[PDB]
Amino acid sequence: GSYVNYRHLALLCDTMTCRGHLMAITRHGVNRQDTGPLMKCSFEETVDVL
Amino acid sequence: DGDEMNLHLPQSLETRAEIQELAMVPRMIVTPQSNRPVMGIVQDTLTAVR
Amino acid sequence: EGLIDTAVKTAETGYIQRRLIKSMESVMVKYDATVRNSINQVVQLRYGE
Amino acid sequence: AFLFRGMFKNLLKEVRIYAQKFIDRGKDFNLELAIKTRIISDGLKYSLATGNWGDQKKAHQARAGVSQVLNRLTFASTLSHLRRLNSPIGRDGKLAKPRQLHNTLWGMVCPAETPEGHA
Amino acid sequence: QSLGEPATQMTKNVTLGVPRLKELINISKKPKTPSLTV
Amino acid sequence: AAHVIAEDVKLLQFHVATMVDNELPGLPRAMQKSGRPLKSLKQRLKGKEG
DNA sequence: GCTCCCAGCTCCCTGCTGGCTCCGAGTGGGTTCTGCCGCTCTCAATGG
RNA sequence: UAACCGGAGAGGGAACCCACU
DNA sequence: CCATTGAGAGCGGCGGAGCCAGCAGGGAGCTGGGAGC
Ligand SMILES: [Mg+2]
Repeated sequence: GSYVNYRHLALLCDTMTCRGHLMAITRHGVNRQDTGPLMKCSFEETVDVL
Repeated sequence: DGDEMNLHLPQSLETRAEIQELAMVPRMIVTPQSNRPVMGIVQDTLTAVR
Repeated sequence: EGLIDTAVKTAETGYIQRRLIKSMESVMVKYDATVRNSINQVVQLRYGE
Repeated sequence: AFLFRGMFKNLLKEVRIYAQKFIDRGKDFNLELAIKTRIISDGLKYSLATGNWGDQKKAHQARAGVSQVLNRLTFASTLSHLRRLNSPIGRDGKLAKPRQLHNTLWGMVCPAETPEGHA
Repeated sequence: QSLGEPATQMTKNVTLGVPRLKELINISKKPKTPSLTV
Repeated sequence: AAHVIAEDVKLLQFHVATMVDNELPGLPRAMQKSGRPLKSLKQRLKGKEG
């Protein structure tokens, strides 16, 4: 019964499908994105990426 | 009923002014998540106003 | 059942919200009025369409 | 009696080596000095003090909290701490069926007194 | 925050709730109840 | 002795590697002679509370 | 010796399983836990 | 034609159960 | 003054769920040696 604005669902479904494949919201989806190592070491794995 | 809240104190004029212009409590009444107030009248006062 | 589900709820949803923020924290609205991320790839052309 | 078996095997491993270093000189061996008293007296006192149900050399491999400090805060917490059971299932368990109140705990286990945390 | 804050108050068969939010977030190849609506 | 050098370096390898990674799969963890394993450099920054 | 047939060969992909990582914020208090034996060098007490 | 004193952030680590929202 | 040596003290030892890597089992189709000229 609750309601979330639409802006916030469009934005999540846009980041998930923005690079042409399905980017999961796990460590295998967002760490394979090329964001730069100091940002990936903060989510998970923390040294494997460094 | 035993809840505890923390209290941070901004330590500069430039952080004080920023909190005062961006996070003060009457500025936060309407949420952008569902575009409705987050604060309402809710106990004893709501029963007595009815 | 309600006491069991409260105690598993608390720890299972707090991890969804963390995975979401790490995946989207740097998406913001530029002065271009377009919605980009840290690599400046354009995510939405206008906020919320 | 799970402890006192391992602690009684360690001291037969001690009186063994002590009979050994002593018959091989061909001298004769004495046991008063072979009986290491600090095997029982300290293994018991150790596991009953930390709670780890094992030896001190392998204590990260043991059970834990088998032995807790009695709660003297009101008489009803003393009395309930002494009659407390424990299902050893780990935490970080997303399963429910061991946390549900089974029909079969009727009259045996109190159906109302449980901790409301993760245990 | 707007998708995680309501998520904390949620719970033939369609596995709604956080078990479903987790299948959508982690694009999972084997979901629990994969139906069609023909 | 051209044979012991092999064991010397095998143990040097064990030490220099468990300095930077104490958890190895299928390898004895370097413990202190109190009986507790070490906190390698990878553990100082591995997970939560890194 | 010529042209052309065929199994063995060569590489291709598809599929199962082992290995690795993660598992909510914060807070208070508590109690237990910094390796243990022993074999040589040194000191200055105490024997002649 | 006279009159006694002067120094200052100290400081500690590892592990476990119980409890609170 | 002379002196072997106990004692002091210090250092050398003695749970569960989900992605990628590896492998094995398995076809397309090439090329040398045979087949018929
Ligand atoms: Mg409350």
